[PDB]
Amino acid sequence: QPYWAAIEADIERYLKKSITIRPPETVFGPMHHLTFAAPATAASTLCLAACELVGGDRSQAMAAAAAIHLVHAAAYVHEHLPPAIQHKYGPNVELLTGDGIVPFGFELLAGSVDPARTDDPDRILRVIIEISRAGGPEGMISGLHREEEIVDGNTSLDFIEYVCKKKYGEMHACGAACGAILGGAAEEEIQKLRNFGLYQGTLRGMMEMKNSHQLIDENIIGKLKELALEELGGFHGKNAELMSSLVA
Amino acid sequence: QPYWAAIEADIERYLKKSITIRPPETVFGPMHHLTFAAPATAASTLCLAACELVGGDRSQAMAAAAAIHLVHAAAYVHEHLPPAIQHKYGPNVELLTGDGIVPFGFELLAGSVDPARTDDPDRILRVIIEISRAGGPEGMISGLHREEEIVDGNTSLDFIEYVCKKKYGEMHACGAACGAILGGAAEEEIQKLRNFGLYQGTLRGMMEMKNSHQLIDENIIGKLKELALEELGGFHGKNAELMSSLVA
Amino acid sequence: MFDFDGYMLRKAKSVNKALEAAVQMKEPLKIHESMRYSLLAGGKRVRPMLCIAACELVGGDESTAMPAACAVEMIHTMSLMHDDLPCMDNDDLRRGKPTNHMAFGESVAVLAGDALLSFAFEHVAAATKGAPPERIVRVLGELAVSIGSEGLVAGQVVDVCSEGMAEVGLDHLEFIHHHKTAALLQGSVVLGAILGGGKEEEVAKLRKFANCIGLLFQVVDDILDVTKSSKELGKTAGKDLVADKTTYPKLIGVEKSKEFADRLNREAQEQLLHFHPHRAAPLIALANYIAYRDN
Amino acid sequence: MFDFDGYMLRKAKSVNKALEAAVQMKEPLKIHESMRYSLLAGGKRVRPMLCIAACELVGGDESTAMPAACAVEMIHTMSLMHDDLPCMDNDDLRRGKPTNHMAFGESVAVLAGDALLSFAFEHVAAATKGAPPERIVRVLGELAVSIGSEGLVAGQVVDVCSEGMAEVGLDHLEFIHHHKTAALLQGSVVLGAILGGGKEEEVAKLRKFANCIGLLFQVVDDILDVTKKTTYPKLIGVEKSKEFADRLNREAQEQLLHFHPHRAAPLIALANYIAYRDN
Ligand SMILES: C=C(C)CCOP(=O)(O)OP(=O)(O)O
Ligand SMILES: CC(C)=CCSP(=O)(O)OP(=O)(O)O
Ligand SMILES: [Mg+2]
Ligand SMILES: [Mg+2]
Repeated sequence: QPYWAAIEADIERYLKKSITIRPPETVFGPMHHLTFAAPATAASTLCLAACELVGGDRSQAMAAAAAIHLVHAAAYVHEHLPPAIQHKYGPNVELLTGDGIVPFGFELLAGSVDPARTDDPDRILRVIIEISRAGGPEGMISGLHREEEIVDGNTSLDFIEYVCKKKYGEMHACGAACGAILGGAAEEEIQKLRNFGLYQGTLRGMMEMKNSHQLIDENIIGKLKELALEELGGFHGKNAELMSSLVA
Repeated sequence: QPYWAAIEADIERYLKKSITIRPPETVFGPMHHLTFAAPATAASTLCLAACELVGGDRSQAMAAAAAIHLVHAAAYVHEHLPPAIQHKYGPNVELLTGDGIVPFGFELLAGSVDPARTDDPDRILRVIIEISRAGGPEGMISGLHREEEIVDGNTSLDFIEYVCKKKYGEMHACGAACGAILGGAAEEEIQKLRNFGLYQGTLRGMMEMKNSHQLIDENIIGKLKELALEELGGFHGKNAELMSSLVA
Repeated sequence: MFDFDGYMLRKAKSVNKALEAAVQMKEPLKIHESMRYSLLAGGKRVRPMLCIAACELVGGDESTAMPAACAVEMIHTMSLMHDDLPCMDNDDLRRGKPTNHMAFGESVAVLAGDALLSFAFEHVAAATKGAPPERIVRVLGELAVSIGSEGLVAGQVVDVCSEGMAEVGLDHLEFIHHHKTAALLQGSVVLGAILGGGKEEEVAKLRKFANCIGLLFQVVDDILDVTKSSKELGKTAGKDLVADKTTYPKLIGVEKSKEFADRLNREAQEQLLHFHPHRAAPLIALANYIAYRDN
Repeated sequence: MFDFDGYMLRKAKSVNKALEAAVQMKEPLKIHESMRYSLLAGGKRVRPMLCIAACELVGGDESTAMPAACAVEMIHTMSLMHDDLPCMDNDDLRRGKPTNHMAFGESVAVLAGDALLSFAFEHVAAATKGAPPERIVRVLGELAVSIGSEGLVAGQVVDVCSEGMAEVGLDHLEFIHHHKTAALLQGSVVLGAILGGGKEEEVAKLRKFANCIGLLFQVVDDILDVTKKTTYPKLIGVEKSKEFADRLNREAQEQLLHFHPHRAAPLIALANYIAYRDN
């Protein structure tokens, strides 16, 4: 656990020295509170792990991991208006703050281009494309949208699994993929991590939905774990046996 | 347009020598009737025109053009499956015949391998892949399916135009691309005619949807013609003037 | 000793693993959902196993035959989806659950079915590995022929055109049995025999063999219908009585029909005396299961 | 003599043709249809024009700025989509038709607008050609800063949190106008100036120009309403506000003197139009 917890904390610290509450407090108060009230996401974590699994420096993926957390954060806020529970801020301030969170993710990335590293520009452009895609209409939004069609004890597992593949999967694959890219890995190893990511997040999403749909056949969590690990073969490093953690 | 009519007739004659009514009449009668009571499709002609426009001979894509027509005939028969009017055949026989037309199409292709032409096996395999896909769940069927969601004077032109891209487009793109393949064109050429076909077929589909939902902004016919030609440039030949006619 | 049970257990599992992998959920979600609803609902998977067994018999191995094994099962599944429709048998139960058109409506049922037919060819043509192109095209052609106007479909059409009269010809009936069920069993056996590299005479002998267990298959199915309940069969049963539809038990009772079954199974196994008894064991076990299955 | 009308028509037609191409129908059909419903509804297309014009002003050409011009239009669309929602202005109509949530449901409108925002970055980053990677990255970063917490959004949030107090100060009002309207005009002009290879001091001059017409627009709107809730006329009177208008206009055009008067014609025509508009 120390490894994963210390990755999450590095990401929190970084977001914290980046998102500083200040006048106009009416704007950064909500930007700060909504960003840290959103559950953390394994897609950010997976970003740093993959980066390190392929040889690169955690610091090479921090902005990407931060950015993925923010994109996830905004979608979460937008998901949870209507007033289901208790909000610190009104529906309008939250809608508008989600709209400000995603852009800040891209700002962080663009501002991280070290100009003494000949290779930054290209890798970062690529990552911006991957993160904007995973978060757009063909990825996550595709999933937030089909979610609407679910009916507690009526809709099938097959359907639920696909909502999980779009809502969470696409974002985990983007995370592992981006870590690979920031780390300088080869196309072959990016593809593998991307796939690994996809399953892991699909599975992670099936759990967030275990708590409602109790129909979840133990065989589905099994086919995913298995598809995940099949993916990590050919690859090695402790993260090659530590990556196989959230499939146990 | 003399040239097209001849292409039309050559396709018809081949079909005719291929689909012979033989005992059991109860099975081949309907197979023969439905196959020719189906409106002819420019997807089939496009196939030969594209083969000739790239350098091969018409005979090089007769089987594909024929298989293309059959795939569209079955979808047509399956599109009209209630007792809406007294059709010449009952609903079960028509549904079954449709199921028998599709495979016959793959039988023609298969049996059309000339072991004298070293490169046939591969060209034909790829044509079977392209044809089974355009006809599959992600092509024409996507179209037949969403067509159901239309409420004439309530659904947008954007929705109508996408059902037209899936229901007619995909098959036309397939025809054009299968002719390029059979005529040994190069990958750049194929993609171009493929795209040419998608626009052409969408626009054509807009003509058969004009006969009811007539609030078609004449600029939707406009952009399609225009996108079709912007596609044909870079190509030269008689058919390059003739294909161009198919749209302007 | 040959442990048939364990064997079918192992092949079934492999085929179900490949099937689920081949047909994934993707947009349009309903077409794909309805395809997976019927395809992974799980049946005996006799055809996929006939295909793999035939490939392994002539020396080939399972993974070159798997996409073809999947393809015949998809074609099989689409013929049930179409068969169950209101304009056909109008049945409400299949494979333990509501028929497709009851779960998704008529249209998605027709379409989901045609998509399977299409994907069967795309799947064999793009995923088969370990075989040369001329071979894969030959196989696709045999698949075509077995399922269309000279095959499955011909048997189906003639069958619905025979429910018109109570006046049942003795061999307007064999024509229906050889095309309705035997044709696709032969197709399964041949795709795998050819894929495994079987020589022509081996292919021809397997073809003749599939024709016997194929005629057998339909005979046993006609028996179970009038001797089993819907819950047991997983489908609406006994409707052969409430439909002027000629079956063997109707034409010669159940005892002469069972008698005819063993005669068919014995002839089946006689045909495999062609191969070494060791190579033959899976097919023989499969001939017996097709003959004594309780569902 | 520069025909501004025709000019505006040519650019709009170019932009609409590219937006149409960049945002197509595909599953999920409703998210995409909602995006098109609002994005291709047609408009003056002032922001994509400013982007393109700024790029041709410094010597670059249209095709290079097009994806960024498309991007700023998408962000402007998403801002309107959100503003029309029930938890905001709660409007029933916009730009000639039912609002997006009325036509597709609140949930689809929120998501479609989110889809627009992120696709803006995907599109500028993957489709821009004729520019080096660090240049494209600098631009994505500029787009970011202009739409977020120190831009468009901060303007909207401070505005919404001001609807409570019937009484308001002048520099609170100017803060809303600069972030609400000007920030995206500046971003538009800068993505283009930077994509066309503009030198840093040409960029700076275009930024000033963008802030002035931006501010100018609001100040004129406030004047029209009155000479036909806190506003300029109430804080400093109409005479002084009109004065202020002319001063902003004057400062905008001063920024453009650095450039070929021929390339600047549209931007000068535009500043003068925002300033003397009958409505
Ligand atoms: C008797 C015929 C012609 C078809 C039913 O086949 P099956 O009985 O093989 O059924 P499944 O196991 O696939 O469900
Ligand atoms: C052979 C084909 C295509 C379908 C099965 S014919 P059938 O209706 O006798 O079989 P079922 O009882 O419905 O299983
Ligand atoms: Mg039947
Ligand atoms: Mg039946």
